[PDB]
Amino acid sequence: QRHVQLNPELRFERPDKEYIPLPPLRDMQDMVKVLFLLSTDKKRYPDGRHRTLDYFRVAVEMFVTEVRQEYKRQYQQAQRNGRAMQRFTWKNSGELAICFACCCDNVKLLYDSLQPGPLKPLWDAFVGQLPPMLIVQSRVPETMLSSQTYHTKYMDWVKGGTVRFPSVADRRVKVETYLRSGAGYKIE
Amino acid sequence: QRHVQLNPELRFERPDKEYIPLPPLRDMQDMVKVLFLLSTDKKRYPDGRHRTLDYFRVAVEMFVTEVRQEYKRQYQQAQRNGRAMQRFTWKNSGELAICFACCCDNVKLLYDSLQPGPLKPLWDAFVGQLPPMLIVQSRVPETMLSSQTYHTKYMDWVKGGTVRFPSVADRRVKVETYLRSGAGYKI
Ligand SMILES: [Cl-]
Repeated sequence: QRHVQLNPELRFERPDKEYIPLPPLRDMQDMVKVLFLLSTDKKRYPDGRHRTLDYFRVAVEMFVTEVRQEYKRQYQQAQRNGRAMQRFTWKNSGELAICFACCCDNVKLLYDSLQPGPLKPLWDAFVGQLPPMLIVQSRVPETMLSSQTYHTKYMDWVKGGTVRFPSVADRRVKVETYLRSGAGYKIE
Repeated sequence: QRHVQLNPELRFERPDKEYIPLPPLRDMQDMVKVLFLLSTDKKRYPDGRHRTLDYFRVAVEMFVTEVRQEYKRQYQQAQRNGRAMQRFTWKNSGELAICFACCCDNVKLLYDSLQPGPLKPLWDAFVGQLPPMLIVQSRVPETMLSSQTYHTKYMDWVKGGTVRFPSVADRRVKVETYLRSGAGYKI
């Protein structure tokens, strides 16, 4: 469904070393939908089959939860003060940023786990599919939070790799904890 | 197995002039695996049957060995210097490049040795299978070493054969020497 099936023992049907087979790849429309299909087609790609995919799905779920909560908070704050919310404010050091970094970390791992082939999208094209998927799942209007803003935040993540922001390992524990227990923690 | 059977005497069961039969091909999914099947199915295509196929297998083995070793070295070098390795560095003049050129030389020879007919893949499709096979066998992440880089290096090889680097003949001897070497005597 929308939510990832919990996996307390972190057990997967296929080994971590195995490549994930690609969805149908014949044409350009197939190519742009690869990430969306990996993410959402639980008939072809059930929860619990591939560790890399489940981790990515969890990161997405956590991000979507946070962006929706933050959007609602900002919208209500604007309303209480008699003003129209003009744009979503994306802070670079909080829970949203952390969740987005999880998405980026795991979309990279997912990309590397996908079966190579002549029609496998290039990395830039593949990671370019991430904002549209987050937009649709979040239901946050693009007039409030644009693909261009996502691009900026992606660039920030690229730069941070090459404050007391969680490391890659910290972020993986965050994802694993959620997958095991359904438990998320935002520092307050 | 994973490794090519050593062949100190360079003896092959079939003559070099003989065409290699294609694997059974029902569909387009079969078609995109043709190179991988030729390369890895040693039940249908045992080592020591076709010189052309064995030479290609050796080229692949040498390349895969080198790319994995070079990746590991670069990854460790990055770690020691407190940085996340961002991209694989592909040197154009060393063992890696030489082995890649061997792969290209021999994938061409292999293609030309495949039994002609309507089922034989087109060249563009066939050579297109080479980078994915090298990626899968190496297990080097594509975020580090992309298909696009392979494409660029392939083009470099095409351009070089339309300096300072082993010739086609030298690269063939390289392959032959590897295939012969490690059986316990030098021949
Ligand atoms: Cl390049």
